[PDB]
Amino acid sequence: AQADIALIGLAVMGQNLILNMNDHGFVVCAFNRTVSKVDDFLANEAKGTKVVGAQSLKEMVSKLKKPRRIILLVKAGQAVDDFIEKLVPLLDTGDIIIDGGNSEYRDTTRRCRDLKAKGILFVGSGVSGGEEGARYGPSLMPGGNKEAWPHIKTIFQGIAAKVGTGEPCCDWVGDEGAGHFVKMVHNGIEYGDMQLICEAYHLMKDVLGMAQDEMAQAFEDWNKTELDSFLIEITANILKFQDTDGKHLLPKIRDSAGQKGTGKWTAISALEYGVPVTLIGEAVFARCLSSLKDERIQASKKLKGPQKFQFDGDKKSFLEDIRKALYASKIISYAQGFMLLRQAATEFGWTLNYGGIALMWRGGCIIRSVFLGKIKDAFDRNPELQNLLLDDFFKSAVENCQDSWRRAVSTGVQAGIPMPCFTTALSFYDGYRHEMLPASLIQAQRDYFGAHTYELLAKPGQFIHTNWTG
Amino acid sequence: AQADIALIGLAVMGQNLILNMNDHGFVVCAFNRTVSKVDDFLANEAKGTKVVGAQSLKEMVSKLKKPRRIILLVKAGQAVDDFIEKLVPLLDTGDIIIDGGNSEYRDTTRRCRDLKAKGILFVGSGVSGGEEGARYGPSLMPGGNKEAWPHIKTIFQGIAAKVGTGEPCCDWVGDEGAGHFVKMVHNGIEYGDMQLICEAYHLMKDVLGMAQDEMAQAFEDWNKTELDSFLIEITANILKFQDTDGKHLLPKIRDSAGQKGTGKWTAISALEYGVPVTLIGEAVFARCLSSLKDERIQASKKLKGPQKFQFDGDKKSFLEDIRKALYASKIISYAQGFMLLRQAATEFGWTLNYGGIALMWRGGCIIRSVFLGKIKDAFDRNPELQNLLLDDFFKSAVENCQDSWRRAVSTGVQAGIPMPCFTTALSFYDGYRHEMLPASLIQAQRDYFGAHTYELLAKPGQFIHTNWT
Repeated sequence: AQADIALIGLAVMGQNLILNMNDHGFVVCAFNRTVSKVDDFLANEAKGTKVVGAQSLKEMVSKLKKPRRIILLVKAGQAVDDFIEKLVPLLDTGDIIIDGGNSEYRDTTRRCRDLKAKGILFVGSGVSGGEEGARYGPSLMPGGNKEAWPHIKTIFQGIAAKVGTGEPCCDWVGDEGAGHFVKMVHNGIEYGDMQLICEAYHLMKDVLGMAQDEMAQAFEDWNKTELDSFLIEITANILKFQDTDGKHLLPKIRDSAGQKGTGKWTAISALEYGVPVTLIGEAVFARCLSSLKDERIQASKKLKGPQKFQFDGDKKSFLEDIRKALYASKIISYAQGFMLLRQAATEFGWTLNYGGIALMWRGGCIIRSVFLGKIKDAFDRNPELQNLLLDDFFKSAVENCQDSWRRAVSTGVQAGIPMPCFTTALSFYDGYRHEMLPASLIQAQRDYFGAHTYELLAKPGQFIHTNWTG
Repeated sequence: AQADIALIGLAVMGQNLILNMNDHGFVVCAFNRTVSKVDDFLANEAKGTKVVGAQSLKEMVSKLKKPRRIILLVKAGQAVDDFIEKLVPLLDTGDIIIDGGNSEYRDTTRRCRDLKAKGILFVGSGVSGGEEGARYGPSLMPGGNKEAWPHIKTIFQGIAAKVGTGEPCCDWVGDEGAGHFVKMVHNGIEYGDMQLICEAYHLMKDVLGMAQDEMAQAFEDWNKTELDSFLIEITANILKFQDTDGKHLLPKIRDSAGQKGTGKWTAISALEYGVPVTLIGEAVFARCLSSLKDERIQASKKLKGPQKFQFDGDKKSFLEDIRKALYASKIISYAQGFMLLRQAATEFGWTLNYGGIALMWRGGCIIRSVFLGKIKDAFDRNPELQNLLLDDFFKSAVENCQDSWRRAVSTGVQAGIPMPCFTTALSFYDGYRHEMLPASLIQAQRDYFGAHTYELLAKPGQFIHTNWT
């Protein structure tokens, strides 16, 4: 037994994780369902490394120092269950199987319980960062059986992305594949930040009438305040990018985004669990509206916008209201995301590391930002915060931004500028802060025509029915 | 050979349908799993009429004129499938099983195909109208196997509600539980119309400071214009309703909106097939946000909103702006709903008559309104209408309501009034009308941080990557 860990699945993702562990001094045993990729991978990108290979599962298991640690990077679905069924008879009680693919969390939970009964430690881990991330420092979100954490903590944290304060972007998420659920919520939050930036870029282009490189300079200055993020860095670089001829390239790009993007499952999980994750759903619906390019071309010729509009104020003042509205809406988005994480932890009985979860998103992911570090700090003070809109940093940040927040929303509404995420974040904030909501009228209606009963504000849990008619 | 139809499930919903068919000259065979309630139904609710009954499944099937027709109104889920397995051996090839409950359309599709192989005609029909409408004229949305339509056509349209033109609010909608998908979308739109009224009710109460009886009359006067609807009618009656202690009943009711499923199922279906049904999604999330009552009580104590605001306008001229915002948002809501209906017809291969669906909703159901009649004209003028906004009646109504729409949304934003459906309906319209959206940036980002590809305006179909680094 001379190899520390093994990895099944010799794809660009699996290869980079193996080379990453090799660059940190770990002997990795490579393997693939088609053994032909083993000797192929060992004589190219692994030529001259400590990486060893195996042509059978029994050989691979026999070359690992106990407790044996297997990383699965195969396609999510039946392929993962096939390798598990083929590994269980070969493993001893206490061995570790790690699924690093984009597996559905309900499957990871099922595999975690079934393998715990057989004495095998199963871990479902989320890996974000693409190929370049998996090569030098990916974001790892492990979860499942904490008994396997003391063994994989050394290798995972070593190869994980470094955040800047020395800590690794890899900690224990929770039990029964909570990391794959965290990986899902991570995908939905990505849709919000990107769409939120697009709404801000829309305001600068149609209300302030700015030029491309002038908008890129605004984002570069916006990337020096509270909005430090990789999505804003690339946004400024995209706006300033000049094609073959001096003209810019972005106005030449088609106006259609993805339609079957993975971010919708975050909003579907919100509807399944009854959590008001409104901003993520608007970002998903916004991309689907973009795919209707031909309908929007014909609609622009027939449907008209707001008449007699003119911007009276200050171009340089409105450029600071858009920023604070973009920052306040982003706070509402992450507040809803942790509400979905909280409800899932309650439904299954998980104990999530909300502070560490924000750290794992802060390095290697696309949504990485120092703003995520402030979420980590907020979850370092109470680790019981039922809502990010209930802590000092976020509560104060809205109090300064909300005045310019409503100014950007009101101006964009009268200007005819689509801001679905700006408005739904402001609508959710006003709704969440109201002790009394008009939903009592909804209950009165459902009881009126459907006799769906209702409760009294002072006597909960007791459902009564009113005649209403006679 | 004595009874025309059989109905299993002796609840107030099923009982009213039996008496509905019995008050129309049809001999209905009532049955229930707990047969004790069968004899009870024949001795009280059906005291002195031609309503018959059965004590078992064998006795029930023996009374049905061929082709035998059984209506199922049991609990959604396994209870429907259990009775199906209990009924298929007792039936002959050509008999009809009708599922009148709020069953999910994928299930109804499964029952239709599995019974298609066993020579059984399955009909998944939607029944809307509550209980009062279930006895005098409900909205029936029969779908599944059209081979069973000629035999159930006469009975369904007989008890269904009829509009001022004489046409029935019941016609064949499509194949493989297409009607249950129509019923699911129907309830999703109901979520929107109810939430839209609440956003208008909140603006009257917290911006104009109106009174309960004042807002009640305001909805009653609104009910005489373009917003003539049943939900507006009952909203005015509820606001006027006084309790036995003299006070109004509504402010005593807690603000926690429940839901039985068809709301989220509509928004989930929209996300799956990529249809921007935003307003319905916001209405469902609004009920979820209201269910967090105790969490909002603590949030109100710690979170501050806008305080430097007072309405210095005309309380009469702004009340009209709330009306146009409601009418325009209701147009965008129904536009999103039919987009979901047209995508389902594409995904599954159904032949849905969108003008007919509006007719089936033009009477009996909960979202019934004269506004749904104008939608029928929209599809009668063009049955292949790609969008409800592309119609003259609705593009002109949105144009006439646009200024008051934005004026009320802007005022509510400054006031701190939650308007999730008004705001999402306006943001969708401003987006749907723009030829150029910021989505060119959201896709240029993916090509930047990843190996993803983008298109260009002058070359649709070719995917490019740029060395941005």
